[PDB]
Amino acid sequence: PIVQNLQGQMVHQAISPRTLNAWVKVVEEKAFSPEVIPMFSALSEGATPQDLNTMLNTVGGHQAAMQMLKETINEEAAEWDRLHPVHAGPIAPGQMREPRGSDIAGTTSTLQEQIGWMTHNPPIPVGEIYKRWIILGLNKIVRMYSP
Amino acid sequence: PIVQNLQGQMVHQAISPRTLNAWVKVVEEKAFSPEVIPMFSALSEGATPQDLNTMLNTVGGHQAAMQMLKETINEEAAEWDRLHPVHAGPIAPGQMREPRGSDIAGTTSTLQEQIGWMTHNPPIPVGEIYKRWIILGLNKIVRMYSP
Amino acid sequence: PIVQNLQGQMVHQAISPRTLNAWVKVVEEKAFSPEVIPMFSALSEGATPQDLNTMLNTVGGHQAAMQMLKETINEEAAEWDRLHPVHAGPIAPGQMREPRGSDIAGTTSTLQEQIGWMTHNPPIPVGEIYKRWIILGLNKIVRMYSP
Amino acid sequence: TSILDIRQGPKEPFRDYVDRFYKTLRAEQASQEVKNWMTETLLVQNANPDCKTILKALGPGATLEEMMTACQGV
Amino acid sequence: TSILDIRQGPKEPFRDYVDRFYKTLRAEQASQEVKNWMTETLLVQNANPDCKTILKALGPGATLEEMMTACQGV
Amino acid sequence: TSILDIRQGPKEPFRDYVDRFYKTLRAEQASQEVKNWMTETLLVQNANPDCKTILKALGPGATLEEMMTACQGV
Repeated sequence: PIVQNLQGQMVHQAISPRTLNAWVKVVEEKAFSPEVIPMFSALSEGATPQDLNTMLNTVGGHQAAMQMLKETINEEAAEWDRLHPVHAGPIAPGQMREPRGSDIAGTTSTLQEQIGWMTHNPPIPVGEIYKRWIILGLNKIVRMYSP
Repeated sequence: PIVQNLQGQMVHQAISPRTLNAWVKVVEEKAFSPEVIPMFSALSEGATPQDLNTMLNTVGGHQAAMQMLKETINEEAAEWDRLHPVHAGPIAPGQMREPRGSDIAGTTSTLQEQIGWMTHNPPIPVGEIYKRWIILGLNKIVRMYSP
Repeated sequence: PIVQNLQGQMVHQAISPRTLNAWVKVVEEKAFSPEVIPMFSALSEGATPQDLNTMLNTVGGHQAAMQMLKETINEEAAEWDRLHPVHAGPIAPGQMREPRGSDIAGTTSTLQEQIGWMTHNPPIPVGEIYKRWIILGLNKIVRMYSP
Repeated sequence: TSILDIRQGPKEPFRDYVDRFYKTLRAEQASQEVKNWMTETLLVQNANPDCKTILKALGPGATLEEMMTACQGV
Repeated sequence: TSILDIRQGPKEPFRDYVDRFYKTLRAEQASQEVKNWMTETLLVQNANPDCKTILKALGPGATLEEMMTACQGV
Repeated sequence: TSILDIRQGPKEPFRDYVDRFYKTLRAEQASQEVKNWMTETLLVQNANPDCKTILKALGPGATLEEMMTACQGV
């Protein structure tokens, strides 16, 4: 995640193993139950896309759901690209590039790039955009997996 | 691993026992399952070659796989030496030596040497080169150990 | 152990209880298995002789092996004294004394003395000398305890 | 186990089968286009006659929530 | 137990035997060259007739994934 | 399970039923106004005759502690 250091700057720090394991354990115990979404939300505080793929990729089991989510993440990403067209002409030397759906999904962007966008002024909330897609896709799952 | 200190420099710090044990426990529980690779990747964040041999050497069980990996690590290392020839003439007093496959595997290099290469400017990512060999060799294993 | 403080000096800090217990648990679970040696090596990072006797003395069980090790430690120590004779004439006021096998084994030296030797410039690696004796004696044990 | 060996039981819920499929698909490393081909093809083909019948009625263009809710009573 | 005493059963999968071999090889401390000699030699020699036959057909130059997939049905 | 399928048993305490209701209501994602409509409507409707009778006597304007204490002996 990207956290504030004592000095008063935003720097990246790694997520903790008993945080990781707590994510694992939630999924083990409460599967598709709604409490998973606030839980997720708390444990995703200050998290990167990269950390969010890590969390999704480290799941075991419920592979039908994991595939449905993936496909929702790509749909929501396809929709990001649709709604926000690429911008006019070449990229400025003085500036950094606008993200695509795949940069938001973490796929085409690097960590330093993910830190550029979030730490820069104005900052862009690529975590929160992926977060809604995850929560939206979580609703899809919850609604389906209701019996 | 080599971590950033409060002062704003990169210094080596030892890996933690409940990190070690978490590595052990993953292997115990999920054996050759794919979730092992992101898991590995997270726990290998900022890690040295030396720490990576420590992690491989501390395995118990699955010795056929451990041998297949070793032999993949040496093949990938042999390939490093092939692709990158040694450089022209004697080593400069003002400079430090280029790595070989065995320095990347941690074998012929010392820790201070591993810290020289990574901390120096430009830095060389000998962890990430070994990491791909490990991940590549992990694919070999996963594909074989599929039933 | 002797660790580096934030200020940038080497100071002694005590070893942790869940480190201690992790040493205990390894021995409980994996007895004479080879994974014990890298494991030992990691948990002995920055350790004193004094801490190494603490670790050996806190073992329960496998007393035939513990005696074989002791006797290996004394043999290796006897050999240290043989190979390195005492030096010419009286000890200088400006200098501190050279170690013997028993100072390396921690027996005849005090902690402050163990910190003098390691922290001083040049430093002498009395941990690493005992460490080889431990690892050598670990090979003896492993080879015997193979069935 | 190979991806061709993944098949749906005569009493096995589709759901439990689809989970098995994307787990094994998760251990295939092929190009995405090939994996898309595997998705539309092999999944239905090794599906049981009762659900297979059901899935034929969904037609093409169908997505996983609709397949998964379609073969639920089977 | 000594490395010479490691042998493959008449019904034992090779795989379970190869695991036993690199575990015992893991408790041998000899030079790498000697351990290479042990690998190409002793492994096949104490392998069972049915797999032994199989391994003779792989020829030399063979690697562990190919040996391990070669004696799978045996 | 759908919210319409939530009903009170003939021997089931209302309390155990109301818990089931706001759990399933917890998995409905509809506008608040619709969920208010569901609250005043469906809860009483699928309540058992003995308690249903009781709840009709509370009239409208009633709150959950008063409903929950009202159908306690039933």
